[PDB]
Parts: sequence; structure tokens; C-alpha cells
Amino acid sequence: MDKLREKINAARAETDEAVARAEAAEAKLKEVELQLSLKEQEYESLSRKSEAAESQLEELEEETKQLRLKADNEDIQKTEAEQLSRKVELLEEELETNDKLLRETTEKMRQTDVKAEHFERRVQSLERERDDMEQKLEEMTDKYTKVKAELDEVHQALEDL
Amino acid sequence: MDKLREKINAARAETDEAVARAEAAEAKLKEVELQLSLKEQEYESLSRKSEAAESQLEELEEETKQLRLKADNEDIQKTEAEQLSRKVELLEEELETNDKLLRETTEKMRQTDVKAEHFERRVQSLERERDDMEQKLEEMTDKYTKVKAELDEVHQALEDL
Amino acid sequence: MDKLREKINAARAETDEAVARAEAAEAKLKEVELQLSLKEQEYESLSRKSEAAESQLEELEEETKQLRLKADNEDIQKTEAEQLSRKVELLEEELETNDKLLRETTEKMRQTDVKAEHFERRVQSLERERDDMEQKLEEMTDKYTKVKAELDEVHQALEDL
Amino acid sequence: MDKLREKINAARAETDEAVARAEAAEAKLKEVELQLSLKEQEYESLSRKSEAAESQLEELEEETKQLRLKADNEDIQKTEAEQLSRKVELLEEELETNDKLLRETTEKMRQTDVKAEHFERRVQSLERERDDMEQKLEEMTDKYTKVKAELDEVHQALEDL
Repeated sequence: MDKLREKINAARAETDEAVARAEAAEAKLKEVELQLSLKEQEYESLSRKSEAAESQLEELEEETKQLRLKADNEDIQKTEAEQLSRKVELLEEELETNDKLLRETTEKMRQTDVKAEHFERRVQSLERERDDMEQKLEEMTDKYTKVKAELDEVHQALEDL
Repeated sequence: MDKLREKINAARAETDEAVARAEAAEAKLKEVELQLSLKEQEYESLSRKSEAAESQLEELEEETKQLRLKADNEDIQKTEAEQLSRKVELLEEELETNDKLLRETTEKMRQTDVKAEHFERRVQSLERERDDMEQKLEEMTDKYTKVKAELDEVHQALEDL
Repeated sequence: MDKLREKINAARAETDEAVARAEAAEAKLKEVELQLSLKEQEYESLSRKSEAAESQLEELEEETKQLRLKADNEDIQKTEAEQLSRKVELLEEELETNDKLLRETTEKMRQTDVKAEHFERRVQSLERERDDMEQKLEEMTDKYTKVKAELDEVHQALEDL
Repeated sequence: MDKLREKINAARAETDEAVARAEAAEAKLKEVELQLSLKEQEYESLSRKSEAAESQLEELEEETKQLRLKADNEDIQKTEAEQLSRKVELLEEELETNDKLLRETTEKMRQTDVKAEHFERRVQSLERERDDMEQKLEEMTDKYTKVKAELDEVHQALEDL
């Protein structure tokens, strides 16, 4: 009849609509499942890359601390070398001054030694001359005493006549 | 009745099967959509983290290079500092030796000056004594000559008797 | 005297004889005349009687002839009467037979009329019942056709499921 | 003498007169005697004739009475025959009328029989048709009940769907 055929058409329409819904939903489900699996694989790859990167970061931080210590030591040594160069210059100036002073003092000592030697040679010559003239004076005094006594005796002799 | 009831049963079963499959597919599609959204969010967060890690890696690598620049020169700088320190110690030893030599030279100069003053005073005394001896010798010689001449004149006069 | 007396005696005797004979003859003549007269009278009377007898004889003879005319026909007339009486009795018997046949025919006609009325009433009742059955059969056939068509339409619609 | 002769003449005259009387009387007597004898013979003949005539009269009277009886019987029979002829005519008329009536009644009975036979044949045909349609109505009623129950069951089945 009319109503029975209409109900049958409605039943077939409901069934076909459900089948179309199922087909579309299954297609979209397949697509999203493939997308989810691919995104999980990408996340795993990126996580392994991040682990490697963090390991490299730790290693680089350790190396950086070591190099910081060594570079600070190098800078300390460089400052020390600069100050030692300046100190070398100062000490060389002081040594030049003191060496000039030492040479001047040595020359003055040599001059004083020459003066002392001159005076000592004068002493020796004066002593020689003094001894010689002292002996000569003794001789002449004896001779004069003798001849004066003789002359007085001769005068006393000629006085009586 | 007969195959009419069989037909309505089979049609109802097919319709219910289609509806159930559609509902299950739609529910699973919603679930996988939600899971994919969450996975995308966490993957984006991990990507941001990995980018930050890479930036830190590059910064640390550049710092490591800049620090190696001085860390490699640490030892050569230490050698240069040791050379300059040895030069400084040599200059200091030379200064101390010069100080000692200057002290010794000054001491010897003072001693020689005292010796020269002593010898000069001795020269003065000896010159005074020598002049005194010479004057006395001249006087004694003159007196001896006078007395001898008088005696000889007397003796000569006696011959003409 | 003598022969005179004889003569007178003889003459007287002859005369007396003649007279006596004459008287006797006359007396006998008178007697025979009277007898003849009486005989004539009685003969005339007898003649009258005989004439009357002859007249009566002729009358009776004529009457006898006239009566014989019918007396001879008596027997033939009786035969004719018997024939007519037999015809009458035959007609009477035919009338009685016709009366009996008419009674029987009327009785049978009444019986047949009653039979015909009975059959006519039976025809009326049977026609009423037949029309009732026909109407009911038409109605039942129409309703069966309607229900069968509806069932077939339903079953046809079920095939297109 | 004169007187004697006169007496003799008178005697002879008397004798002759007596003789003449006797002769005449005897002649007349003979005649009348012959007449009387002849009349007696005639009377005897006529008397015998009269006796014969009276005998014939008696015989004729007896015959006449017999013929009277027979002729009266003949006349009675003739009247009877005439009346029987009239009665024959009357009875023939009555028989003709009654025979016409009998034939009319027989024809009416035949017509009534034809009518009754017509009605009886109608009865038989109507009974045949009634039985046929009654069986057909039973069949159709059963079929309609069955198909109506089936249709109601199908409606109840499709109602639940």
C-alpha cells in the first residue's frame, strides 16, 4: 500500500544514510590514525635529538668551565709578565746608576792610593837624607870640638911665649 | 508471518548494524582527533625546547672557541713570565753584588785616606827635622872651617921664625 | 112299393152321400186354409229374423277385417317397441358412464389444482431463498477479493525492501 | 104327375148342386194342400239356413273379441314406440350436452396438469441452483475468514516493525 511503501522507503533511506556516515567516518578515521602514528614517530625522533643535544650541552658546559679556569690563569701570567718587564726596566736603571757610582768610587780610591804612595816615598827619601846629615853633623861636631881645643891650647902656648 | 517476518527481521538487523558501525566509527574518529591534537601540542612544545637547546649550543661553542684562544697560550705565557722572573732575579743579584763591592771600595778608600794623612804628617815632621839638621850642619861646618884656617895660619907663621 | 121304394132309397142315399162329401170337403178346405195362413205368418217372421241375422253377419265381418288390420301388426309393433327400448337403455347406460367419467375428471382436476398451488408456493419460497443466497455469495466474493488484493499488495511491497 | 115330377127335379138339382160343391171344394183343397206342403218345406229350409247363420254369428263374435284384444295390444305398443322415440331424442340431446361438458372438463384438467408440471420443473431447477450457490457460499465464507485473519496478522506484524 501507500503507507507501507513509504515506511519501506524511509527504512532504506535510514540504512543508506547510516552506511554513508560509516564510510565517511571510517575514511577520516584512517587519515587521522595515519597522522597520529606519523606525529608519534616525529616526536620520538625529536626527543632522541633533544637528548643528544642536552648531552652535548652538558659536555660543552664542562669544557667551558675548564677553559675559563685555564684562560684566567693565562691572563694572570700575562699581567705578571708585563709587570716583570717594567720591573726589569727599573732594575736596569738602578743598576746602571749604582755601577756608575761604583766606578767613580774606584777611581777616587785609586787617586787616594796614588797620593798615599807619593807621601810614603817622600817619607823614605826624607829619612835617608836625615840619617845622612845626622851622621855628617856628628862628624863635624867632633872635628870642630877637636880643632877648637887645639886652637885654645896653641893660644895658651903662645901667650907664655 | 512466513518470510515477511524474516524480511522485517533481516532489514531491521541490517539497519541496526549500519547505525552501530556509523556510531562506533564517529566515536573513534573523535577520540583519535583529540589524541592527535594533544600530540601536536606536545610536539610543538618539544620543538621550542630543541630550538632553545640549539641556540644555547651555538652560544657555548663560540664561547669555547674564544676561551681556547687563551687556554692554549697559558703555558707559553707562563714560560715568558718565568724567563722575565729569572731576568729580574739576575738583576737583583747583580745589584746586591754591586752594593757589596761599593761598601768594600768605600772602606778601602777611607783606610787609604787615613794612611795618606798619617804619611803627610810624617812628611811634615821629617822635613822640619831635616831642615834643622841641615842648618846645624852648615853652622858646624862654618865654625870648623874658621878654626881650621886660624890654626893653619898660626902654624904657617911659626915656620917663619 | 116294389122298385119304387128301392128307387127312392137309392136316390136319397146318393143325395145324402153327395151332400156329406161336399160338407167334408168344405170343412177340410177351411182347415187347410187356416193352417196355410198360420204357416205363411211364421215363415214371414222367420224371414225377417234371417235378414237381421245376415245384416249382423256382414257388420261383424267388416269389423273383423278392420280389427285384423291391427291384430296382424301387433307382433311387429312389439318388436319395434323392444328395439326402441333397447336404444333407450343403451343411451341411459352411456349417460351413467359419462356421469362417472365426469366425476372422476373433476376430482382429478381438483387434485391437480391443489398440487399446482403447492408447487407454486414452493417456487416462491425457493426463489426467495435463491436470491438471498446469491446476494450473500456476491457480498462474500467481493469481500474476499478486497482482502486478497490487500494481502497481495502488502506481499508485493515487501519484496522491494 | 106335376108335383111328383117337380119334386124329382128338385131332388136332382140338389144332388147336382152338392156334387158341384164337392168338386170345387176338392179342387181348392188339393191346391191349398200343395201350397201348405211347399210352404212347410220352405220354412224348414229357411230354418236350417237360420241355424247356420246363427252359428256363424257366434263364431264371428268370438273372433271379433279376440281381434279386439289383439288390436288394443297393438295400439298400446304403438303408443309405447312413439313415446320411446321421443325419449330417444331427449336422451341423445342430454348425452350430447354431457359429452361436451366432459370434453371441456378433460381439457381443463390437461391444462392444470401442464401448469403443475411447469411449476414442478421450476422447483427442481431452483433446488439445483440453491444447492450449488449454498456450497459456493460456504467455500467463499471459509476463504474470506482465512484471508481476513491472515491480513490482520500481517497488520499486527508490520505494526511492531
